[PDB]
Amino acid sequence: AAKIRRDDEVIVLTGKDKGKRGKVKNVLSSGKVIVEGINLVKKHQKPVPALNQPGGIVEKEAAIQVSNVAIFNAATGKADRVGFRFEDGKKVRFFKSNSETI
Amino acid sequence: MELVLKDAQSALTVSETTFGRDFNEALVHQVVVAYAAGARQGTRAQKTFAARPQDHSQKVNKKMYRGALKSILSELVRQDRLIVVEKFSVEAPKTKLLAQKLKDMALEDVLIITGELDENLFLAARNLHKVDVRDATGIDPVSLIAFDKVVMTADAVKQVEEMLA
RNA sequence: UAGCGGAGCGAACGGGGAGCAGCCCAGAGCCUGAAUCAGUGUGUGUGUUAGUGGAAGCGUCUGGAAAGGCGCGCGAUACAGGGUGACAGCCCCGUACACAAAAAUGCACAUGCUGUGAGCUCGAUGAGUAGGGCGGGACAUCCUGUCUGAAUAGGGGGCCAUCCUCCAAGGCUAAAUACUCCUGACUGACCGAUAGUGAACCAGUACCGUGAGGGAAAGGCGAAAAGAACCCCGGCGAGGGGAGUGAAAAAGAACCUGAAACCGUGUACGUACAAGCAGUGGGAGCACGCAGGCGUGUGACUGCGUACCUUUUGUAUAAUGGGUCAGCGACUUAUAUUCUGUAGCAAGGUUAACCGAAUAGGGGAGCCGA
Repeated sequence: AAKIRRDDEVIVLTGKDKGKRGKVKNVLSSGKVIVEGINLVKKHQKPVPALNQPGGIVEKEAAIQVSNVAIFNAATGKADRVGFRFEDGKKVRFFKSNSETI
Repeated sequence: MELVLKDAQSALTVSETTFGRDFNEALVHQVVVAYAAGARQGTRAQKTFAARPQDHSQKVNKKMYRGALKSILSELVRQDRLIVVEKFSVEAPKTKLLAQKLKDMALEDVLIITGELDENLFLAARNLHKVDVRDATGIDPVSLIAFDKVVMTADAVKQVEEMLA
């Protein structure tokens, strides 16, 4: 009932990267999702002797609100909304707006 | 006092004391203020004084309440805020049908009162913020003033007069 | 109100409503075990304790970011509400609505079993009791520790009756009613961190007291830690300057906004021969800002000038109070009563409880007036 899973191609609806597409790396329990190549941040990670001897400025991906992304149809080329039906005993996701089963 | 309808363009004569009475601003001000004060829940307290829960309800004499209804109801006729139709109903409880049925009549903010409330009409108007639906028995002075226009069915006006005068 | 008492206390009858239910025993037979009530399964319904589906939006402008503006569409039995980088009916969670339970369990029935007896008939109809005596208690009245003692359809009430009404000396009894530690939902002309619970925060804590007990202060970076890599000064410090992150670092964790008292640095003017509530009227000069004077700041010199508050007849050639700033801090609510204003109806006015999901209407019991 999440409408988004770990492995899914999504398009950012709003934010610094509006319109960009990427693959969801993982979804956080706080209602946010990490998407490859989206919302890059520059963390100044200070070196620690035990691990990561090199320091430097490191670019990492920041979580994005789940409401800021939508499943990318890739057929119409635009964001889409997900509905839930009960198919063959397992309720799966389908694309509203032509109601196609993923 | 006869008003010309819209669809049938016929007339319905009513006592002038109902739809043709003078506007008692002091009386209406009292009754309208009374209704607003009656609805508030005055529950509060502190703990230099401290408040206690209180009842804001006021008494309105049975005859005095009707008198206020006559003045506002009559003012609607003089202000041409009262539209009377013989029939007003929708086939199905769909708000979309109600929207189309209203734009044709050129009504945006309207109070629709009927003699016998229809289930489809009530459900259809529930999601329209600017549209309210009442029954002839359930009319209210505050509602009659708030809405720009007031649609009444032929049955309703007959019932209202006997309930008022 | 009747009454009791001054101050105050305060019925009953009766009427209108809420809710209604009265039963068995005081003993036998017939008849059967038949209604009914309890225990107990068993079926169904209907909840409760998890959940499932759930409609409809794009373009462009500004911007760090669009939900905003503009434009053009759509859903609505769903425009409750919350979240999302600013304010979303159509992004997300929901909502209207429609469904859902292996198991436990509430509540109505249906039915199984158990225990229980209904129907009719006839009788009975509460004894150391009613009452009375004594001694006390409690206020002639009431209570009883003690002793005595009836009639029993006749007995018990209302100088005497009248007349009416009732049946003690056995027990059981639902509904309408009171309250809220606790749980849920909703609501607020309620507060918004000195407020609101003492406690928005690891608060009945820290702390105080032997103890019972008393009892605080303390919320906020940002949309996201992206919480400052690296360099420099320094003590391998503190702290800072760069750099970098970010829309913003004067958002840097001592983190939204950042007032006043209070403390400084800088600039302008005045001030080291001038006496006191420090201002006010006139006013030169200087500095700066604007066709020659005006403006702003300063104020040499000069006229006038017994701080304020409270007490007191009074401000006192008196006494009292205030270190300063900021925040808090006093005619509230209910009931009764009286007057004025105003509005309704009018010799009539108006209902209370309650019914009614219903502010309508009903309700005229009563109240005041004529």
